[PDB]
Amino acid sequence: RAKVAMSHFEPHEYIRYDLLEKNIDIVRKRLNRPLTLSEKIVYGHLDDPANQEIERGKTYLRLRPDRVAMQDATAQMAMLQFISSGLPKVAVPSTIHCDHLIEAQLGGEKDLRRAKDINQEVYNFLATAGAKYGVGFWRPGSGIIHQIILENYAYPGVLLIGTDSHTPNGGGLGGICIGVGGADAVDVMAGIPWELKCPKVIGVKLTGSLSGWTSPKDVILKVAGILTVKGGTGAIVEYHGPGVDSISCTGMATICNMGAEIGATTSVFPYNHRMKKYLSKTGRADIANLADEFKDHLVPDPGCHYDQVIEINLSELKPHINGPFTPDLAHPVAEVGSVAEKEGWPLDIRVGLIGSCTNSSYEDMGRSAAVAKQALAHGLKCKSQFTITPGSEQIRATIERDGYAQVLRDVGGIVLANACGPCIGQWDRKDIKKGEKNTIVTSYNRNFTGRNDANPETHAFVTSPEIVTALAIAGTLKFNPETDFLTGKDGKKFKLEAPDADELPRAEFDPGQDTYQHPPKDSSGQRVDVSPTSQRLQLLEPFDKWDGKDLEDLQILIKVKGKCTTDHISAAGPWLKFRGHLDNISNNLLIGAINIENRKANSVRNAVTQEFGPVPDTARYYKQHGIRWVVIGDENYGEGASREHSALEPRHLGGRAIITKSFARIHETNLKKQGLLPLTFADPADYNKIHPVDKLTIQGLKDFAPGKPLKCIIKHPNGTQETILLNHTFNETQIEWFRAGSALNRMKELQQK
Ligand code: SF4
Repeated sequence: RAKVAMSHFEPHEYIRYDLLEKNIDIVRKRLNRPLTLSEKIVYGHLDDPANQEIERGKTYLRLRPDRVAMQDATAQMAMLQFISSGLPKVAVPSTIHCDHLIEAQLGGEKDLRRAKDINQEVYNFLATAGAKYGVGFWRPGSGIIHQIILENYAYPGVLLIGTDSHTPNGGGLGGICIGVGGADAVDVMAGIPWELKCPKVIGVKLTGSLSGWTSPKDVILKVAGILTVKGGTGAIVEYHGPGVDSISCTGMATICNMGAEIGATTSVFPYNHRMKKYLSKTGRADIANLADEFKDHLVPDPGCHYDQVIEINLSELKPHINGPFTPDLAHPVAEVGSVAEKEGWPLDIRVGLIGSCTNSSYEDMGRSAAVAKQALAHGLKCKSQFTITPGSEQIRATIERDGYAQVLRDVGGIVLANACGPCIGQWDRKDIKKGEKNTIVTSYNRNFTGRNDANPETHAFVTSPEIVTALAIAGTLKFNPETDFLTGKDGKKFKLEAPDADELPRAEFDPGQDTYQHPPKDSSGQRVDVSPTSQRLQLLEPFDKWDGKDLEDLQILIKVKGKCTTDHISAAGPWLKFRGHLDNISNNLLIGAINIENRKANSVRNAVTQEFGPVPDTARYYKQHGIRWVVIGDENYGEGASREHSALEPRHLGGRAIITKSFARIHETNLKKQGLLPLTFADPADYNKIHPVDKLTIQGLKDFAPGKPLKCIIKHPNGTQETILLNHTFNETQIEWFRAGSALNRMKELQQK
């Protein structure tokens, strides 16, 4: 048909809208009903469209994704697992992005230089693994992974998977972009089918047009407060309505991005003119042109059934600000100054932070700049500390050139390197002592306890870049930009005008410096050296196969109460240093969870010694002595980041099973991949029958089966037994992973030995 290539860097890899079409057609013949946009792209990508059983919320689809993307903090373990497979070359276009390890301290060029020195060992291992398996590499300084994908790799109709939970960002350009763990991405780099449980679809209908201070971030801050952190679990969010055309392509990216915060498999928009415009301005005008010929399969079918519909009138929507320690606690900016005051949240703002993959684009930077020049016109500068992260080299080079970066500098801001930085806690914050209670306002997405500075008493509120700017100028949460009056230098009271700004540069985008490094697809005659005495990298040893027996007299390591995020299970910040060393990173296991016995973080009873101590050391002690253990958690366990370390670490320290009232998706998949047993209570009130002193026997593992529950004998210390039933979402493919000890031990048996 046409030969239009997937990117400027793979000129030989072509977009298959013909294959999409062929399979959407086979599927709609079988179903005879309207398909939504997400069903078309997803079902369009099935390995077997004539035979696949499709039932939303029930069947597991075996899919063929178009590309794989990884960032430096999760690419390490994903590549160390690819090296154990023993396969020579990745089978689909794959990329590594070096965005997570650049700590913020001094600002821009300085922080990058110091990071290239400190992280040389790791960046070197990724560059060599890259050259060898044929994975493209974006060097430190290039930008935050999702801004680089939308600028170079995302198009209408792509199915892209990535080792980072905010990969949905790509829905701003009409693809199905989905967050996964390192072992899922190894399957796809290895060329085997990827499985996804078939999603429900929540249609959200946008009406009106946004006006003034309201921006794209307010739509997803309000959707989050309406649907809550677990309302999107098992669903794709599918936007539609007349209001869509009012939103920029990067603002659509913004909204798809933070759908991660309601547990959604991903979010997506239909191909329209704002997207076409952006493809053309990022040199992919031929992809805009080919999407016009395929437009019917890149929009939803007339009258498709959504499993839930929600409607938002953009024109009625006001400025929002969410948190303190969950992103679905939504307030209007006009009332946050009084709830905080009622609730005891601190009112003076210490630091205001714009950036992250949710809000770091050319439009975000210019809208922020426009509040800042008004303050400058009255001789005012930031009363809070103000830091600014650009999303990529191209945005850094271009806002510099269009004058924005200098306006933001003149009000008192520091421009950091194009990296995550403060958002995964790679910040060297020294204005507060730890445990000092304070307020930081960000334009980020998560605001879980201790995540930006490892201080639990930091109250972080997430919002939009123009509201962060306005409030940093004011220095207080009691300030509504829309109503209130600042006082200039001159003695005159003035009020801020709502910001106006271009969505893309009028001129072309200045590209900045070279940051991409292509694989030699020639040479690749590299050796990947991992020093055997290294502290940051260590090769893997397989896990144990299942011994054919049931799990008797298991010890409860911890029974967790409340919210247990993957930032509570495996902390980030200073622990990023060890993302390539399983034994050294296993020392943060569960140190942030609250134990129900004492309401304390990292303080659990050792069953043997009866002394209370750290969770890592207690699990190593149990392991050392042959005690197999279990974790009992509450609802929506594993909320957050997709880091597979949160499942690798309990397996490394002797953990056998995890039993919760519900799981967040990616974490449940990550636990089955590593040989553990994620199990749910068939009755959630059974959580109250189990006490940390009891021993549990999981029985009937020998005739393990999809749909059939397993029985748990809660042995109470007094001799009382009790049976409860525990359900599991395993299909027979997954049961082969557990029997073998892990998906990777299974993939290695199938290589005929
Ligand atoms: S949420 Fe923060 S840490 Fe995660 S990719 Fe976005 S910017 Fe980096």
